[PDB]
Amino acid sequence: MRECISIHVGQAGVQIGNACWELYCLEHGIQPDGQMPSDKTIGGGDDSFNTFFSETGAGKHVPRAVFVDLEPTVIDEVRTGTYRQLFHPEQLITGKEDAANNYARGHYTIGKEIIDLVLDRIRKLADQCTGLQGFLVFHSFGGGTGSGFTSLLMERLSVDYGKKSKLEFSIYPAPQVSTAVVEPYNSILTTHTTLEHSDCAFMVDNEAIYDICRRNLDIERPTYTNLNRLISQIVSSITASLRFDGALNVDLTEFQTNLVPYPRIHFPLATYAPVISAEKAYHEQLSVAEITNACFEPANQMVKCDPRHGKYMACCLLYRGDVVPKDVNAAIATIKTKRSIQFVDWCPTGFKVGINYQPPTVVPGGDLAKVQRAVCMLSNTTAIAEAWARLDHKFDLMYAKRAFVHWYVGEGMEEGEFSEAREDMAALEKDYEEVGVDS
Amino acid sequence: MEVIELNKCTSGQSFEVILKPPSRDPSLEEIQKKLEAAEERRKYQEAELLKHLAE
Amino acid sequence: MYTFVVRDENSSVYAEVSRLLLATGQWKRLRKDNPRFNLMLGERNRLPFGRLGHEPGLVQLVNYYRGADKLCRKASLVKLIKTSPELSESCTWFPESYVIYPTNTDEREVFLAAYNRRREGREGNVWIAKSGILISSEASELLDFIDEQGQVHVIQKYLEKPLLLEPGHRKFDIRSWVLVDHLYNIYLYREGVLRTSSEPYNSANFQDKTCHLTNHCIQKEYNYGRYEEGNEMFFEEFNQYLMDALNTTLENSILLQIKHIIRSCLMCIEPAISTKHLHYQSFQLFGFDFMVDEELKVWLIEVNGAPACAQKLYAELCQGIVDVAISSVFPLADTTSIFIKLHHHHHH
Amino acid sequence: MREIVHIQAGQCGNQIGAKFWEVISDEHGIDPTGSYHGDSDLQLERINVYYNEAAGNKYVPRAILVDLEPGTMDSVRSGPFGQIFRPDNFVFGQSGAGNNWAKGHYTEGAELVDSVLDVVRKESESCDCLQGFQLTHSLGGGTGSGMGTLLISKIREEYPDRIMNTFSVVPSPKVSDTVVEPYNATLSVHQLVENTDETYCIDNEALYDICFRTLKLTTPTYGDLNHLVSATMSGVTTCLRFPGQLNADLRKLAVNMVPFPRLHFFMPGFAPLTSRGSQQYRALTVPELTQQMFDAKNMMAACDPRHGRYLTVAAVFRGRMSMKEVDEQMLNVQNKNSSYFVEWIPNNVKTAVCDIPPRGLKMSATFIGNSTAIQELFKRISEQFTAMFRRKAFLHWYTGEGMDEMEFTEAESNMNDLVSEYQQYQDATA
Ligand SMILES: CC[C@@H](C)[C@@H](NC(=O)[C@@H]1CCCCN1C)C(=O)N(C)[C@H](C[C@@H](OC(C)=O)c1nc(C(=O)N[C@@H](Cc2ccccc2)C[C@@H](C)C(=O)O)cs1)C(C)C
Ligand SMILES: Nc1nc2c(ncn2[C@@H]2O[C@H](COP(=O)(O)OP(=O)(O)OP(=O)(O)O)[C@@H](O)[C@H]2O)c(=O)[nH]1
Ligand SMILES: Nc1ncnc2c1ncn2[C@@H]1O[C@H](COP(=O)(O)OP(=O)(O)CP(=O)(O)O)[C@@H](O)[C@H]1O
Ligand SMILES: Nc1nc2c(ncn2[C@@H]2O[C@H](COP(=O)(O)OP(=O)(O)O)[C@@H](O)[C@H]2O)c(=O)[nH]1
Ligand SMILES: [Ca+2]
Ligand SMILES: [Mg+2]
Ligand SMILES: [Mg+2]
Repeated sequence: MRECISIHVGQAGVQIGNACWELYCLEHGIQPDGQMPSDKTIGGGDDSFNTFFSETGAGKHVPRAVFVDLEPTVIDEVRTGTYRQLFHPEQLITGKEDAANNYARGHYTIGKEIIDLVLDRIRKLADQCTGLQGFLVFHSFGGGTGSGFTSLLMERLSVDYGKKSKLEFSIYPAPQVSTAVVEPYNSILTTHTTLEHSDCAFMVDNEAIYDICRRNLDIERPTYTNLNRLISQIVSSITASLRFDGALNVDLTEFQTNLVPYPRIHFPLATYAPVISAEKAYHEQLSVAEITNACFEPANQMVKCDPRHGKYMACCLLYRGDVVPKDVNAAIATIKTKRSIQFVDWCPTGFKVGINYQPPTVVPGGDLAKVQRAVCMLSNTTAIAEAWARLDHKFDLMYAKRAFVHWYVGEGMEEGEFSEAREDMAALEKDYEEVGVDS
Repeated sequence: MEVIELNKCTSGQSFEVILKPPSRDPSLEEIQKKLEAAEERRKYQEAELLKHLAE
Repeated sequence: MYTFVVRDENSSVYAEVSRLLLATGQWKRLRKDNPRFNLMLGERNRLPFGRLGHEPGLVQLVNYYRGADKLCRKASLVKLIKTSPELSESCTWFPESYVIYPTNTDEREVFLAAYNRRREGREGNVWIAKSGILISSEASELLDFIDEQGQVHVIQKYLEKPLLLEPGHRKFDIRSWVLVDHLYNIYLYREGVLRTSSEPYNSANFQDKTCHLTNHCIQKEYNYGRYEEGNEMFFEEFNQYLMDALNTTLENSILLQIKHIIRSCLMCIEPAISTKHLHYQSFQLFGFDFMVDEELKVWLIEVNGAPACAQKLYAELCQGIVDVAISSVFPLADTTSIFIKLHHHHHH
Repeated sequence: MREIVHIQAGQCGNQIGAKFWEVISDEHGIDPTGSYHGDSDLQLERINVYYNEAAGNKYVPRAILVDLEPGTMDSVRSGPFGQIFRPDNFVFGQSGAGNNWAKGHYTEGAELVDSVLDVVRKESESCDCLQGFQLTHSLGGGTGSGMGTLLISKIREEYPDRIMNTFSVVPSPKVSDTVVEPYNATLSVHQLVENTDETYCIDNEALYDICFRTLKLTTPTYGDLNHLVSATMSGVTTCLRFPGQLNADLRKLAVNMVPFPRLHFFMPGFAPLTSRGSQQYRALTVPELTQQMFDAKNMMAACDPRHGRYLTVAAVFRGRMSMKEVDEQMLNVQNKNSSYFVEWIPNNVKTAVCDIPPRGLKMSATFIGNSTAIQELFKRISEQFTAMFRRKAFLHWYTGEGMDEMEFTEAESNMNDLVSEYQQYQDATA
């Protein structure tokens, strides 16, 4: 049993973190006070759930989590919410004034003055670990802390734990819930700085999540609470294999091995099904064939893009619920005769498959119905580069007039850091294109 | 067409199916330098401001 | 008030379509880089599909199908026919064809094997090459022409016995215009055009090609205009000729086969390109080019993804595009069909 | 939370300031004694942004009242809310500046400004995390104009990294016949371009036309004008005073609104427009709010928006309503008018909803626009300025206080350059 540390950075990272840890407690039968009746070894264990949870003599299960925001408001919610006894004061780290949507201010100005305290608090958690695998880092691309501070942290994590794996979950910006017009800048900046330091990164476009909630959960105008509950189901599917007994993606190295042949192209596409409103009066349970098929519908993806026009390098299916292999294989045979699924010449056309028999837990009084079976698919396809092309274009539009640049230059950052980050992204869009098209 | 690596437990199972076969990070020292060059640039902008204002 | 942008200045067809849209009073043209449009008349190269369908509160629609190049490029077409079950290498209506890269998935071995197999029946052994064309009876005048050019080529069996119009002993090809709308309805415009040669057809002379190649241009450059205006015969006159000279109809002898080839091509790639479950929708105009042989057997030559129309026909077609491609998605304010819709569901 | 220090200077500044305090005090259930008496906790969550907490559960506005004459301050001391302000926070001289910016900036204002600065200092020091400063004043007089801009310059020196925000009332010959107002305004704008971060342009010409043409007031008073000003101020500071996501502090606001440091002058807008007392029986619909708040007739700066382009826009809807509908209506406004919004700042309109409506309305909307059409206001001031300056008329009032003509030529130049920067971005394409 090897431990994982979870780092949640910024409003997005922290609020998504709450949703995740809540879902985890429900999943493992841990109560808000931190007690788990079903856990037989008091004061320790090397169980699977212990990759995420340490134990005290008093029988309390505590997240290996650290929340850092540069202002107090959000983290003060955690400090005083329903889950307040779960977390050690020293795990919750606040600054006084935030990065004002400005990557430079989060990386250089406030970053410079808080990095050490953050690193030391993580070091505290790493010391409680027999064999630390590495880090899961949660943050937006768009806020100043989530972009600027995160990228700085990653640089520093690579110094202090160079051997360790780092997996990111990154919120990609969407106008229908964005709070700043400079998100494209922040997003390119953080991506250029973090690219080398991240072993595998799961992007979640807020727009995909917002539309899934409107269409499938029949929600008028989703709030963060809606989005975060949905995002937490997807994150939970992805990390279930770290937390429960199984033989697929059981360590963080294995995510890289299964999903990332080419280390720069490390952004797998997540697709999830089914998403079913709790209000739905009556609902026919969907078969394995149906939910597997829905994995190839752009409308169920965390990033809208069209995998039919690209190539796959890798593809995992993660089932939760009543599912057997004979059903999965038959589903796959059909789907493959029906759909356009091209892998790159140097990979086997195939699928790693993991089935956990517990179906998904839902937050009681949530918008999500209990279902008999669900699937999260993780594919590494070059189609996801569409997302970078969209962000790059918005960046080019603004940068050509130097709009808002003075806010960055004013924090110390140099104007050349812009064009350098941009060129990195240009070479990354070239990599995807080279890997995924011939003609 | 071909199942491999079948692994089962009480929690569930996992395996792989094949349909077709296939045809130097910054040092602590550098990070400190660029943080500080940045703060040198902030501090210089601000001291210019304070100059103009004194004028 | 709907909005559209225009990103291909050249397109004759789409110039006319904006004209029609503006002139309706209910559409407005924005500039190139304004993303807040309902309709993009797109560029021919590197059209940015990844950027479509991410504008909240705008239903967006474009006049290309992403992935449709696979039908429209000569080497792609050949791969596609060889490799789809639905069509197969036992497709009866596409000339035996081979992809030949220069040396300066190749199929030269497999080609020669089939050529050096056809020297035996001592059957006609004429072949043609494009990507700049070359017809020859000689294996290594062709392969020698290709290697001497940094462009990838198709080598395809040449139809030695075409159907010739009279008077004049003339060759032709047929162009059909096909509109595929956002629902994947396939529409054949009822007017096609014959593009005729003007110099008598030469059963044994391949250098001179005013007689072997029916492009409206390479004919304008050499007796041109003699039998009909601009070397363009329409369906009226061509039907009469079929009735008069051969006792048959265009409908029965030719159009059936044309409808079957169009439907087979487009049905084949529908899974790859349909916009049915997508965040943006497409439509697209294709031009299918056919050769008729002397048995009145129709053959597909090529598909053009950015066809131009024939002068006489612009007004009607463009109106058709506005009607079934655009106003089907964006209704106009309120108060014959020029298309044949291709659908067939045979049960077996 | 993050504290804002408020300074009001001169007759206009102190009238509109008082009026702001009345209005937001009522919005937060704080009564003239400093005692809270409301029924929500939305009212108290971010109270510290504008109020200090005294013992006895009292709220004192964090507000400094400045003038070179006593008049308007005896008058504010005895307004309805007068007893609410801290008394050592009234800073006043005796002789007044006679509508002369040189006196305000250089000679009499010079005398009093250190006393103001001490009060400001004292208010700063007791702040956990100061966001910065906001000033109300007119540009056409002598105290608000010349002293107020001297203050800004001094505050910027002591606090170079805090946000400086003004509410600057622009003069018009429809409201005032004092001849040198274009001189004071041009000198003031010069200072504002250098030393503020955001400036809200309240244009006396706009307020007067609204009152006359739309509110059907045949003889508007200042009180009528100020009623539109205080609705606006309440609107634009909503995001700072209530819980929310968008523009929730001064710095977040400035990064969303100011793409180039000099173009920080904003057109505010408001719906519905109302006159004092007279009654609002019908709530507007979300579509009406949306069409009205972008109407040229609802702008507090007399610029024609169709004459320019929006660089950035923040929109604030108040009262309980459908967020879904707000969202369609906002998208609809941009999609139906896409060419007024610069294509090279994608997604440049941001929207907030706050549940609490303003007193006497079920619902309103406030607009804040950084439009290139604001050049029109500067052009009007510049034309009035040049007609006089090319003959050096009335200059002796300025040089008699030690100013040089050069100082005038510089102000004029800086302002002509501002106007042409806006023109450059109105024509830039992508
Ligand atoms: C003798 C003529 C002036 C009264 C008049 N005219 C002019 O100034 C000239 C006249 C000919 C050339 C072009 N015009 C611009 C005017 O209507 N002015 C200056 C008003 C302002 C003025 O109007 C009136 C009718 O009294 C004033 N309003 C107030 C006022 O609002 N006072 C309130 C208290 C107060 C508020 C702010 C400032 C001072 C006092 C008292 C109450 C009743 C209220 O709230 O309405 C004082 S002087 C408007 C243009 C805005
Ligand atoms: N899905 C989701 N997205 C969020 C959430 N909170 C913020 N975002 C998105 O993340 C971006 C804003 O970043 P924030 O995380 O709020 O910024 P921050 O890291 O707090 O940084 P500051 O600029 O210091 O406040 C925008 O795209 C928001 O839409 C959340 O709870 N869930
Ligand atoms: N296999 C074949 N047998 C007989 N004729 C052929 C042929 N392939 C091509 N042609 C002739 O060549 C002409 C043009 O060739 P092709 O259409 O392949 O090239 P192209 O695309 O540059 C011109 P277009 O776009 O108008 O069709 C046809 O009109 C036809 O006359
Ligand atoms: N809207 C409005 N304008 C005012 C008010 N008082 C004065 N003004 C205008 O302000 C300018 C004169 O400035 P004022 O504040 O009186 O002078 P100061 O005391 O030297 O700053 C002229 O344009 C007046 O019309 C007011 O209460 N409201
Ligand atoms: Ca245990
Ligand atoms: Mg934040
Ligand atoms: Mg006065």
